Amino acid sequence: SHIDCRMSPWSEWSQCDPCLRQMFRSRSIEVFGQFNGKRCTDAVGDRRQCVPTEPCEDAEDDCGNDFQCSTGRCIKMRLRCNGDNDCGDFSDEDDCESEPRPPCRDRVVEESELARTAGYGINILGMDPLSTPFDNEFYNGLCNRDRDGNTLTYYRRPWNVASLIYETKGEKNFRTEHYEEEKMFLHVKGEIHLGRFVMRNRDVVLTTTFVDDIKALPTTYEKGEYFAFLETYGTHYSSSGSLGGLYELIYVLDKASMKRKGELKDIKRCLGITSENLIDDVVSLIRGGTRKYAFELKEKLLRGTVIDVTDFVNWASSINDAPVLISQKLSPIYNLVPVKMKNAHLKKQNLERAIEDYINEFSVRKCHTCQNGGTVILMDGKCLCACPFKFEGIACEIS
Amino acid sequence: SHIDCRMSPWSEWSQCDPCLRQMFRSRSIEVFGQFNGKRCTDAVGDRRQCVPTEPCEDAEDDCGNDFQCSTGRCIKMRLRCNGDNDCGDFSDEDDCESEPRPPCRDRVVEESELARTAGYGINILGMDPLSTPFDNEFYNGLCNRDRDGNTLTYYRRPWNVASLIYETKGEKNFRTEHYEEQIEALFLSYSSKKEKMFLHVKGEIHLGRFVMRNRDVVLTTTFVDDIKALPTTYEKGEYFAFLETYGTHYSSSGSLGGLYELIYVLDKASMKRKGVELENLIDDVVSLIRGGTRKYAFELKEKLLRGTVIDVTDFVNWASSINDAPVLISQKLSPIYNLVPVKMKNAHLKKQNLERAIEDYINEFSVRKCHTCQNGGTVILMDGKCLCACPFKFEGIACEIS
Amino acid sequence: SHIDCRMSPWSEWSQCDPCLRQMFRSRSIEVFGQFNGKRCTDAVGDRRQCVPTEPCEDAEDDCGNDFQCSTGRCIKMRLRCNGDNDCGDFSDEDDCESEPRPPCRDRVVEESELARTAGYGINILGMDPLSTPFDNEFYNGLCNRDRDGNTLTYYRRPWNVASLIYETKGEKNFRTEHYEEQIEALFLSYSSKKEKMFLHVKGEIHLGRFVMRNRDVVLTTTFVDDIKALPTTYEKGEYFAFLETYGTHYSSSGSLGGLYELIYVLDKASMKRKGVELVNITSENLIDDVVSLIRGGTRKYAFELKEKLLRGTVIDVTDFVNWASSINDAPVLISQKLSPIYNLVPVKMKNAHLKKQNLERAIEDYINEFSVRKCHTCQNGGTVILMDGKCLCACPFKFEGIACEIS
Ligand SMILES: *[C@@H]1O[C@H](CO)[C@@H](O[C@@H]2O[C@H](CO)[C@@H](O)[C@H](O)[C@@H]2NC(C)=O)[C@H](O)[C@H]1NC(C)=O
Ligand SMILES: *[C@@H]1O[C@H](CO)[C@@H](O[C@@H]2O[C@H](CO)[C@@H](O)[C@H](O)[C@H]2NC(C)=O)[C@H](O)[C@H]1NC(C)=O
Repeated sequence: SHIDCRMSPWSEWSQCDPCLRQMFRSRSIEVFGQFNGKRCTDAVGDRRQCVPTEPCEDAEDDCGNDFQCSTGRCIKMRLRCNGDNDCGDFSDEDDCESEPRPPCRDRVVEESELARTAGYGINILGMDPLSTPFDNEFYNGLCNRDRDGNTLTYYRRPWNVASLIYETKGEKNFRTEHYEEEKMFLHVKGEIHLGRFVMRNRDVVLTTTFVDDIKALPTTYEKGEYFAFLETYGTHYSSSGSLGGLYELIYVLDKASMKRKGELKDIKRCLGITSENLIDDVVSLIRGGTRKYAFELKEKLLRGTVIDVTDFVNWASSINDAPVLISQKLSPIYNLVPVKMKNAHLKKQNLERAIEDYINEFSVRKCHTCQNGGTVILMDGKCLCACPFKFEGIACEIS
Repeated sequence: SHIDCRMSPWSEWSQCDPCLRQMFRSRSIEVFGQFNGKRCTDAVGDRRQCVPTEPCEDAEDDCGNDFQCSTGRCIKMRLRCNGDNDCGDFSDEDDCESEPRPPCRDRVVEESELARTAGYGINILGMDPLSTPFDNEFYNGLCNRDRDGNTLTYYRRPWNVASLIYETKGEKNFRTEHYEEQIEALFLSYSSKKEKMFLHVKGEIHLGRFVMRNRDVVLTTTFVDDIKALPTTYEKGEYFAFLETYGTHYSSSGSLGGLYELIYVLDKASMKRKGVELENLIDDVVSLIRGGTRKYAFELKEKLLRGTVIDVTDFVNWASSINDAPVLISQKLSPIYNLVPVKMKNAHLKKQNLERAIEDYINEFSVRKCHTCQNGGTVILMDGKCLCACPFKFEGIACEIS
Repeated sequence: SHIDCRMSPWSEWSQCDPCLRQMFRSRSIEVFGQFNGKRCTDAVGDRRQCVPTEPCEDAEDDCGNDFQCSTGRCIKMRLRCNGDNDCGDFSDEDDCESEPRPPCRDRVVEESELARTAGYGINILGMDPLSTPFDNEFYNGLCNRDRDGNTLTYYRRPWNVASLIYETKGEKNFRTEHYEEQIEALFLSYSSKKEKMFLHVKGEIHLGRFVMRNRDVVLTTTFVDDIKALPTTYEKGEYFAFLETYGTHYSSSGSLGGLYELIYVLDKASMKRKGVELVNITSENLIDDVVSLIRGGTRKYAFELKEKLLRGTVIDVTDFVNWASSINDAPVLISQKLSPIYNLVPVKMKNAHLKKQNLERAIEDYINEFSVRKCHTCQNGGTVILMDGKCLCACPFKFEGIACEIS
């Protein structure tokens, strides 16, 4: 049967760490859950506030030659009269003596909907409550810019974006492969690429929240607190990626079932069925584009219309409204630790430890194998099995 | 099992290099892991803040006979009050009290987006195009111009662009091959039926061709500042970070345009044999379109995935929109290190190190150090892991089965 | 195996060029990287800053009684005060404040774009046209008006272009060939059906020829400056970069025009084959291959015609005329007479002859150094092609692969 959560008490309770004023704790989680059994919900480490064991050492260094930005994110003093909110709170612009001289002194340029989102954090297991640690609204007082050819609108390239390239690149693929001696496969893939981005490797400007949480992390391997940070910002960020939207469909039969369910010439005529049912529940995936267009696309195609070229074009236009990531290269978020931060490298190593422990703990091997065979899966808080090869039950108990 | 990725140890720390106030370590990627081995997402470089051993030998230097802007670029005095932005800045222009004589002296002339974006940086891995290292708003106080041609409008050619012709070409190739064979006959007897058709359609539009000046080039202030920040001692991770920020090459010339292609292939067979001694089907269709605006490109993508003969109006609409959204349909690569300016501190040493960094980057991300495909499929170095693909029935994460 | 490309060792460093503050190295391309080896993208030459070992022998010269502009060009005094910009940045005209006299007395004259672009630079490697090295905005104080001919608009012929004649020509050339056979017959026996068709169509339009002036020719300031900024010693990479930015030749004459072309070929064969050794075979193969090309003219008409051309559709002459008329707006250099770019290196310049010779030699080495000759042979005698930094061959038959290694 399903297995309920199994847990341990906190195995440790720390000293009242000097700058933190907390007695942190560590516990363990023994079994999240299995076969849809009751997930665990407790934190893998508690903590307690406490009067600190010693005076805090932060003694924070002022910006000095840099502008004394209200949030402490020191900036080139020239950026006080930026007119550009290089400080976190316009205190640059407010401390300018009403001497506006914005970047793109004469030119007209906008801010990209996408570049604000560029440099997505990613939990390799999930997704992050704050999409980016990058503050993609810094410009260092430049106005590098790219043109959307679809509108001739210029957008500023925010300083963390080392490259931005809008590019129409449509791809579509349709494949069928079928043997009997017996199998059938049908595949459809549709990629609407929209643009490349690349993130700067150096001098990145982060959100004040992120550097505050880096100050909140101790130089100790505060494993549970490091995990709490990591779930705030993911295991990696994306340093390059392709944005836009995609859809994907497959239809798969036995070769004998293909000939009965079939005429392949009618299937092609639907590409370029009304008497059949089993053609209806094809696999379908849509990502990006405004949900209305994806819904009506599904409602037509699952009812087995021919391919509505106009609905596909309308969804592609909707991708301009609701773009999504198509592919990325990831880099671990510890690379974002500012090199001048106190104990920066130590915190970076403790982050690498946290990452490795994250992988080690949430590997599916924490749960049992299925009661007969097939695939074991981990859902968040509980494992399960799936066995589509004519097996059944929450553990594939039946075949 | 598959083999997960693996990495070397870290190097020792470098010395604490002056001015940059850091020490560094290096860590080669031993294996990416074929067979869907666990990815190596992790950084090859490490760096730590350090108090330097000795005073900073300043990277900054004087510009005597040249106006030193607020950006670090020093320009000939003739370019002050030139009316053009010659520094990525207006420190050359905001000072100006009088006689802002523009070098295009009372003639109408536009910017060209072809010129502004010309010279794209390129990562040789995947040929991914990148922002141009050149500053294409600098005109050296000249007024070289040519016509956009299809419209009778002149645009000003930026100093970094030595040529930019606007030749209209249209090309289109259409090829079809079809084969059917039947053979009938140890004593051996045959019944076999084979059917193959190959249909290949590709068409090209050329918008123009640029060529880059390569001596006296003027580069973005960010790019030269990043070269200043680059360490002299070949800290490989920092050089790889630079190469990924800017790519390893720039297009020193290329054609802008737009492209589309369509392939249809079918093989169908019924093979049998008997003898005396003492069905499979594959179809695939792929349509690719590059450049032009979304609407027309994707409408053609639909109308080309259909076998319907396209309306020439749609083709011409896409062709026109290619002027709005061209693609670098071809380029000639030049190594990015040639853009490293002479007359800069350790510039030649940095060039040496950049060449070594490009070598190591190509090697360190070589698929060559991934295990073979089982059935000889094309081995793919994806992000941090290796795999292979096979066209034949042999299939799976290494084509292990069939 | 693939064969990774290979390069020479660096040459020795040159001496420091006393005026150029620089020293240089050369590096031959030993092997291009056949069979999709490593690409040899690395630079053929390298240069290093040097504090010079001796004083510069200055590159400036005294033009004497000639006006010496803000740019290095020197011009005869009468060209001052022309109203025409006879030098860089009107410096010949900013030298003038009173009694301006345009040689186009009492009239306005159009600037011809075809004259402005005439004298295209050319690189022999793909015959790509580069920009004209000529300064076609120099009239030398003349007002030679010519008609556009396709239009009555009169334009002032610039001094460099000795002739621009709208010697209009139009051509259409058409050929079709059709061949068909049916043949019916240890030993081998076969019966066959065979059909061959070829169709070839090209049309040319000529808008006119330019002839560049043999003598007294005035060049752009950047061109002459780039000849000044040249090592005087032979320095493979520095002259190669010059030829790469200007081309090894210029059109001393050329015809502007437009061109379209359509090729259609069909080959169809049917074979039946039976063999006996001291088998029965049936085969059908069809090959159908169509290519359509248009060059010049405005995109709208060029592409509309080219699509209507590619289809079996009969072209309405009105659209063909609209394209041929738009060729007046966007011509293409359909032909040229090539002169070596070093013939533009002006006599009466410091080391002029030596730089001529050095460019001659650099062009020699450039032809040689990027010669496909040193690629490996094709395995099936297909055409070896030098790509950017890698070399291969292609073959049209069933023998196929990156070197046609299989069939
Ligand atoms: C040699 O092979 C021929 C095919 O490869 C074969 O022709 C076939 O004959 C069938 C009747 O026996 C007929 O139904 C089928 O259409 C077919 N025809 C063609 C054009 O392929 C010949 O009969 C065979 N020769 C002998 C002597 O058996
Ligand atoms: C030359 O071009 C004209 C214009 O396209 C063609 O004129 C057509 O002539 C046919 C009869 O030959 C008529 O049926 C059409 O109505 C005409 N069209 C127009 C617009 O007038 C003419 O046919 C062409 N001739 C040749 C030999 O190609």
